[PDB]
Amino acid sequence: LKQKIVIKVAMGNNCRSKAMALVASTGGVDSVALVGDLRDKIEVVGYGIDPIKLISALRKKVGDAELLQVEQ
Amino acid sequence: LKQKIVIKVAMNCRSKAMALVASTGGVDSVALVGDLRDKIEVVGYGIDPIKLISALRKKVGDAELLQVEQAKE
Amino acid sequence: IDLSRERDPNFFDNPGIPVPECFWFMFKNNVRQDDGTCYSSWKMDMKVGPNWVHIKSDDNCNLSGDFPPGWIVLGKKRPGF
Repeated sequence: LKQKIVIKVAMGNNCRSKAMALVASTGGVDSVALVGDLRDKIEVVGYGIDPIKLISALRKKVGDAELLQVEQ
Repeated sequence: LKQKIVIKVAMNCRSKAMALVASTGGVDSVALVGDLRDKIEVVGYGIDPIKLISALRKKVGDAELLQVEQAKE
Repeated sequence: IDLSRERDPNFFDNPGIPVPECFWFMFKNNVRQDDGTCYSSWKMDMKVGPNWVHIKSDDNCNLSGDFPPGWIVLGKKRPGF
């Protein structure tokens, strides 16, 4: 049931604020954390998160977004 | 340079509160913590806890600072 | 109060900063109010009932603070720390 998802997003000013708000407010999300030296990957932990819709939203609203990891 | 802040928030209000805290300049992470998911733990740089509490009360509802701790790096 | 006998605090370790070594447990009249994590050999500010209390940690996660009447915050090391 418990999921860890890592997405690389293209983030240009207030892009972190905008991407973090979107992921943070996605259904099933418990935690969001910027990782990597450039803080350009988002680690998402929760239950029942739909990774396909998360990637759609991020691509529509923020920029290029690649699924790097899905773990359960 | 980093600090950890824990906030009790009466809290979809969880999604609203998380979106507000996560949007703050200098945020590294935000997490719903506690068994009731009734607390937000924020880590980052140049986060003013007073300003964050004011934003939460005006947007989401009752909110109280619980813990403020510098990162031991 | 036996801390060896308390459910583990629900936690999230930010991946960008070191992992805090201690669990802490806050009680009003021996009744658990709140819990979380903190660093060893370090310091934090905590809202303890009506008052902000400066709490100091030693290397063993023992917590000293001037707690208001009826309140205490007690620390211990997390598994394998």
